[PDB]
Amino acid sequence: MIQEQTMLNVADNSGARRVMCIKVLGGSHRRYAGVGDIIKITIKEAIPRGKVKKGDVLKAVVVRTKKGVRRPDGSVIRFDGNACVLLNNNSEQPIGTRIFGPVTRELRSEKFMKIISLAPEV
Amino acid sequence: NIKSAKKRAIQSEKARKHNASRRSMMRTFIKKVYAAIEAGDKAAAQKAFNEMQPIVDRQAAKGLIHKNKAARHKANLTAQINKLA
Amino acid sequence: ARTTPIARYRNIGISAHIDAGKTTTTERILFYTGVNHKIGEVMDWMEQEQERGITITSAATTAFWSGMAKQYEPHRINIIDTPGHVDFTIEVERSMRVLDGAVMVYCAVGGVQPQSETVWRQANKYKVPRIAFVNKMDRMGANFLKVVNQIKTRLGANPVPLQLAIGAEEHFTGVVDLVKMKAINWNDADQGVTFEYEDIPADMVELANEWHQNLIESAAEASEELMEKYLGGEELTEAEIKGALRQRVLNNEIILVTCGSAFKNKGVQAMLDAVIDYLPSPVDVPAINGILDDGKDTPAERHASDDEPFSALAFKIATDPFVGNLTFFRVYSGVVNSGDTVLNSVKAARERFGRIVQMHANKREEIKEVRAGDIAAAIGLKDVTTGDTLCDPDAPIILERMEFPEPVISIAVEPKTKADQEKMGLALGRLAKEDPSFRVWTDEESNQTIIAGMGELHLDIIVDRMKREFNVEANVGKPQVAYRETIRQKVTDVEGKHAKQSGGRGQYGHVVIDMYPLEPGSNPKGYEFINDIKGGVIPGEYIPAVDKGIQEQLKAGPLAGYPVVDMGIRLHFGSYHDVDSSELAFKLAASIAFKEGFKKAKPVLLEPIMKVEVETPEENTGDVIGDLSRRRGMLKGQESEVTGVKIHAEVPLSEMFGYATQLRSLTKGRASYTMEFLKYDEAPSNVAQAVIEARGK
Amino acid sequence: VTSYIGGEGHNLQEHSVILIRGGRVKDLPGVRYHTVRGALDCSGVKDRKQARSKYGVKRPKA
RNA sequence: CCCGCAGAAGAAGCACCGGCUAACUCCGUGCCAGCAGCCGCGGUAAUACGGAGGGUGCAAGCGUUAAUCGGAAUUACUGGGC
RNA sequence: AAAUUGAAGAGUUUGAUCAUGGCUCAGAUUGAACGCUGGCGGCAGGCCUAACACAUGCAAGUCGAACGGUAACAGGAAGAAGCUUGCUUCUUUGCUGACGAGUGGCGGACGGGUGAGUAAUGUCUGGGAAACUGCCUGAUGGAGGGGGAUAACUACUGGAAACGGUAGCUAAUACCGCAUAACGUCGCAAGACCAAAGAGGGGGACCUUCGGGCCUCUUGCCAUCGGAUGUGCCCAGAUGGGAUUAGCUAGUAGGUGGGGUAACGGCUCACCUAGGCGACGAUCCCUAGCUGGUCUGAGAGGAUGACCAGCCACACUGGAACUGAGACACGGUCCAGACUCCUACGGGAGGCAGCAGUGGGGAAUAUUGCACAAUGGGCGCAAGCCUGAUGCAGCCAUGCCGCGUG
Ligand SMILES: Nc1nc2c(ncn2[C@@H]2O[C@H](COP(=O)(O)OP(=O)(O)O)[C@@H](O)[C@H]2O)c(=O)[nH]1
Ligand SMILES: [Mg+2]
Ligand SMILES: [Mg+2]
Ligand SMILES: [Mg+2]
Ligand SMILES: [Mg+2]
Ligand SMILES: [Mg+2]
Ligand SMILES: [Mg+2]
Ligand SMILES: [Mg+2]
Repeated sequence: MIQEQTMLNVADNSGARRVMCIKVLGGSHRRYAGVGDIIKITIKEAIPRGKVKKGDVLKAVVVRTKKGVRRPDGSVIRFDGNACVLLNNNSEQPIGTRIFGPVTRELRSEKFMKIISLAPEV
Repeated sequence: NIKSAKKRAIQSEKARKHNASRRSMMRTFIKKVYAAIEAGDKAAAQKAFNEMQPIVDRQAAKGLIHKNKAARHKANLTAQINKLA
Repeated sequence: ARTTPIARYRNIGISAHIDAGKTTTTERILFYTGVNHKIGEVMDWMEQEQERGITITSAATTAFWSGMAKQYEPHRINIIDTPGHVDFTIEVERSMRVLDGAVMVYCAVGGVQPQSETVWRQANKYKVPRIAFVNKMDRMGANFLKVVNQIKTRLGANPVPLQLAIGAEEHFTGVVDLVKMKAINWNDADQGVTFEYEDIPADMVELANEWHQNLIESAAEASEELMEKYLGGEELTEAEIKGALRQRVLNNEIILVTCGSAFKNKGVQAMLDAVIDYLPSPVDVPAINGILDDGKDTPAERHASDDEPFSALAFKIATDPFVGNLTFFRVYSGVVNSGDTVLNSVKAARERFGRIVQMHANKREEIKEVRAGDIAAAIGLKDVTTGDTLCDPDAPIILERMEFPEPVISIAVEPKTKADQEKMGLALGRLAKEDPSFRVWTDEESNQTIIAGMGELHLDIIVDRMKREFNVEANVGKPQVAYRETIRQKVTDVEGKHAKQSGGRGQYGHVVIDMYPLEPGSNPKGYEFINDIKGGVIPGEYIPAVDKGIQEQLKAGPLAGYPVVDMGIRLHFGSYHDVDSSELAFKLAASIAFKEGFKKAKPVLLEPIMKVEVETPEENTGDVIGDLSRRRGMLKGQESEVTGVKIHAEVPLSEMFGYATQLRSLTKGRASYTMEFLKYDEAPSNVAQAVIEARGK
Repeated sequence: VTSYIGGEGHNLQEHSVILIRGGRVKDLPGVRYHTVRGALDCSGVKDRKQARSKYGVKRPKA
């Protein structure tokens, strides 16, 4: 459950280190963002020579939440903290080329095949 | 993982296991001697020293440890035992 | 060596309208299997790297096709697929001379279309022996015979239908051949790769009988003895039919048309067989004409067989994703062998020939040997531009082709970051070498660069190639039109005195200049300074000071800030002060009198007026006429030559900065425009007053 | 830095890549470099016959 | 490497010419266009700019640009001064 | 004998002079670049920048004379069939020649590349004690002697690949014992302890349980003591700039004892002392590989450290170790990090500062060449194999030199 003002972390090597959700895309009055959801982020921190600079606004997809995912068998897969994967603003196409930490089967999509292939688990 | 002389890796791992076993045995016997010394009897320390002295010599002679290492082990141990009683 | 007997090579390319299945067929053509079984050399086939050592799909593929159930030995068929957009038509220009034959693909429902006639003209310029494929028989509303007749009446060709269609849409399962007299229905159900003949199908037997008879008449008119033999009541054998049809197909007689569906994979398997049967070999196509640097015509016919010294033809430089050169080279005669030396005979430059690469079965094979008719590519540093010859030091220097299309759409361009003008300079430098149908400019009104390309899309797929290839972003814009200004019909008799004497060494200058306009372009220099000073009123050693201080203002111009041409000047009367008059006194006094007499001589602002000729199909005459009038342009005669209408109109240049894309919309892509600056005139537009202080106030 | 453009007539502009060498001008206080003509978009002067390697002019073969 | 060579035949250019520095006239320009290593030249006879002739130097190189030492006894230990 | 013989000035401050004083020039040199030209040959040199990222190919293998074996060309056989009467075109055979893969051995730590790091754990000069060294070599002897495994393989099996599982004796110069032992280890002495391995060539009998055995030769192995080589360590002097860096240090500086190394050592640990370095410049900061030497100079010096040779350092970045005589290891391992590439998404793979080469950076620096024929190196008894060392070729007036264009 990611919402506006949520200080996420970054799961890829796009260069950002701490971001913030500034809008949850999809439908009016939408409140929360699930793991699969694409949101809009402002970069609150980055590395000196990273591919992105601090203060940039672009999209992102979530990959880990403390709230966690739920499975059709009822099982819940929670994580230790929130994390996302930055995406280029027009075509999603994650900026980074690496990915840290696990992801979920809820991300095995036609779009995040890249993310799901670069991910060290699930 | 590049050149077929990568069999030196598996060969060296096997030799590492073997040398580790022999080293652990040798130092276990040396620790036998030293604990017997800290306990404070000459006969027990001397027993353990006579039991390790072939071990250290056979290890030096086999290429595991060096002649001088076994030498100074025996030397410091005999000195400790002689002062110990 | 040249084990695949060179006299068997077929060099050909498939050309058609956009989304016509040229790429679908290229892919289908390539189902050659031969994996787990070299099919070649009756040894060493290309099979070693059929093991996929390097995986890639590249242009100009080579292939071995034995035959569709009737087979005759490995042939390396060499294929250059062709694109379909007029935007990028140079890839079809260069890849038509390089070609021996051409498979004119066609949409069985779309028929012949702007690009199909366009590539038809392209091939006619090189007289390429072309046979035609008719793709898309499954789509509803597709009929082979109608498209066949379209060729007969839209291109003025003689479309002999050496095949026939068995059904349409779902019905399509096979094709009635007129020589086998059988209709092979392929085993698409298990795999198209499997095939089967069928004896005399009843559905088309009446239609096939009449159409087959028509084919025999073409075989007959093919040879004079044959014609009389055809009048002997006797039919033709499996060799005189084809050998008669083939022997002139080499010489541009008639285009053979076969139907099929590369989606459902029928018709195609047979199409490959027809290419061997009728399309020319480097030994079947006539020998190439040649020439040296000075000898107006050293005949230089290079016999194709590689017994002449190495003599190739390079047709395309490539931005290889890794190598960075990959200039493809088509060897006509001679043999270069894994390291040799040849010169840029068109450029007068010299370098070696290192790493030939020929990609077959989509595996990028590396070759140390390329021979007669053998299409390949080269990795090197020295540039060889498209259509540039690669002959031996023997040097049949020039090959006749010295032709590239002139850009039809020109657009300005500048980067997003102000410090990538150098990077955008170097990127456009490279992307200008990669295709000759893409100019780059530097006009003198301003340093602004102009990327003049063929079509809207042609230069719209290059604004993003810099984004992709050279990671530089650019923002395009309409080119700035050169606006010069002048006085119009108002003579004025004005005074200008420059004097600042309030110290020891001041300046004094004075002039009375009667500014009157000249006829718009009646004298070469455009300007006119006549001096009517008398009495040595101005010293006279300062008369050229007056001229050099007036024609320096012609560059700037008072009204908006833009050049002044076509005005006369009469230095009626001045005055001087010997101590204070100076060169830079009658330079300034004349300037002042100019820009105070210009504020009252009725200055106007002029615009460039082109001379636009449009080659347009008759029906759309009124349309382009109306759009030329929509633009503030005036028409001057519209003679109608046959198969086009010639429409002249001196349209302003400002009203033409995207014309052709719009014109193509108006003409169904069947017209082009040629414009050339003629004169100047005026139309009320303070848009030039809008652009005064935005840049360089 | 600023640099001198020698010879009679040049075709240099705002965005022209060039090649710069050393050498003061002794006239312009602050111009401590030169522009090698005939190199990197600096065109050789109009048919200079004397001192032709300087100023970058290739030769008439006569 | 050594012999058959018919045949001068396939092979010369670059910088400079005011002083230092060695090599001078004319034309066209007229504090302009331009040169310049330092001093400097060009405002109507310019040995200094541009060109032609001539010469000088070097030559499969020539010239320019770096860059180090020398000259510099201008960091002076040999070998300086207030 | 000769080993050196070596030292120049000019323009410019001024109306002129002297002086002080800077600037410029005359010379030599270069890893050179650029402009214009361009014939040849010889010799040499050719990323000075991004120790930036690297596609592709090759740079470290070898030994059936250590071993189990046997994918082939064969042989030696069993030889079958067609039988041209065994031309044996055909079938079985590790029994040899040889060899795929596998255990084992030696090498892979040499050679090759860069100068990032390092202002001293580096280098040079000269010495010290507390040392160890594969192959090489000189001696002295030894070389009783048991079987407990495991690879290939067989079998099942996992996986796209790397690479595995799970039982079986295999076999060995692989491993561990029991022998036995000293001018060996340790103990002051008394004393105890420590190894090995066999293969090849043939011995007319000199045996035939059918290869005698063991005294036939060559190696191989073990042990100490030397030589030699290589390496480790220590000290003193010299090895840059900066005080617009003056105080720095807590294992720090010493002691004892325990441990540790091949070796002395705060190398380490614990206790004890409070010391130790610093204007002869500690610390801090910047820069830099060092040297023999190259350039210039009469010299003293100034600059420099490209090629060549010695030393050091590093190997995608940080750390660790393992095997080993020698590494804390370019082309090994493990981990972490940054990065990139495959995927049949479950998993993997890599490290050009080797040769060539690509992109890039740059004013600018070469072929993805030939060959192991010498020379050298590794393996081997040796033929032979490998050697991107090396020897040569290619490009480039980049330089020195010779010659040419009459
Ligand atoms: N319906 C139908 N479509 C076809 C047939 N052959 C090709 N196509 C389709 O037309 C499209 C053409 O794409 P492409 O081959 O890139 O066109 P090209 O670039 O001109 O060749 C492809 O998606 C094919 O699916 C056919 O017989 N029937
Ligand atoms: Mg002159
Ligand atoms: Mg003085
Ligand atoms: Mg072998
Ligand atoms: Mg004693
Ligand atoms: Mg020592
Ligand atoms: Mg690197
Ligand atoms: Mg490497």
